[PDB]
Amino acid sequence: AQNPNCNIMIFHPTKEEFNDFDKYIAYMESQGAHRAGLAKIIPPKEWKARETYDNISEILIATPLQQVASGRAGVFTQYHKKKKAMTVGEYRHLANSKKYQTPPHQNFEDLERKYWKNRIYNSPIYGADISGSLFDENTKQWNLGHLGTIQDLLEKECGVVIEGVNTPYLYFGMWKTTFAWHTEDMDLYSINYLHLGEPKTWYVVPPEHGQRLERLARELFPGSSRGCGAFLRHKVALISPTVLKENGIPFNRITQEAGEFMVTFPYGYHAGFNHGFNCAEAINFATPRWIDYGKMASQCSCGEARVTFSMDAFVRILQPERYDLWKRGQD
Ligand SMILES: O=C(O)CNC(=O)C(=O)O
Ligand SMILES: [Mg+2]
Ligand code: NI
Ligand SMILES: [Zn+2]
Repeated sequence: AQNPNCNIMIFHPTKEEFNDFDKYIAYMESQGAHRAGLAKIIPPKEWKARETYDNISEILIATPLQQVASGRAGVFTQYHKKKKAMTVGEYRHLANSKKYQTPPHQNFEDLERKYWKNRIYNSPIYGADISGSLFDENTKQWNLGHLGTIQDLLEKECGVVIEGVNTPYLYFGMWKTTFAWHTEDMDLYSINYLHLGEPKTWYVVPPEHGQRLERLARELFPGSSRGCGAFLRHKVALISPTVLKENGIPFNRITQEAGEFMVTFPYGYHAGFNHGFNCAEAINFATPRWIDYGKMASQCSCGEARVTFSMDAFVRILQPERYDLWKRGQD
């Protein structure tokens, strides 16, 4: 069995290997990359996502989100408070202001320490989930707006044409902006490209051990757990690496830098934080191997999760027994 310890693997495809996305995902899996839940892909040196980032300041962040924490430094939830619209150029200035800028630090490890010690005492503002792309239309390899759609994959595997579209999203971050522990909708893959700026630190639980994280989370967030049997779908809970290690939960960590891709694999729980002002693009995708995960994915039906239009068909076709309850939670 490849990668039996479930370590995060880092890949350096050549330009030739970068031409066929699906083939390279399958290659990574043949080497056991999915067992970690997360992989890094460093593009060939010949590749670029676009020519420059000099002309992005007028992009609008219609609803920046202030991420307010409740709990203790290693075990907390966050809610999102909506803020007034602002442009990327305004957000970038905000991120670099004294209130929000990255502190002095020695290295990624020192900054990690500072994040877990101090995050709860501040409320950073995140421009998340903005539909759009920063890939040049002429970038033909690993362009996250030109991947094969999940609706086409489900049709190719199962024979049923479904409605829905699959487009990318932009994330504009600042120091301490935080992504809570989650798997993807319908336990899909995700791919995330860090276009510019400061790094993103990731934590990940192997898919084979996801239920260990879920059991701990029920213990640590007992009011949330009562409310919903899949409350990690709410995407509000944070647990630090120190607390995970105290509770024997298998996990790994890695820092992504600008110009690097990360892929999250089906049922790979992940969480993390941004080091400073940055912009990432991400999108969900599927492969044949996903289908069995999709059919078994847990679902939130309490109302909290609320998701995209295009999830409906995935539940309806893959999980017909669950669909009526889930749809009620949608409405
Ligand atoms: O970058 C972010 O804030 C969160 N990203 C992801 O969870 C992802 O790409 O799957
Ligand atoms: Mg612009
Ligand atoms: Ni994710
Ligand atoms: Zn729920």
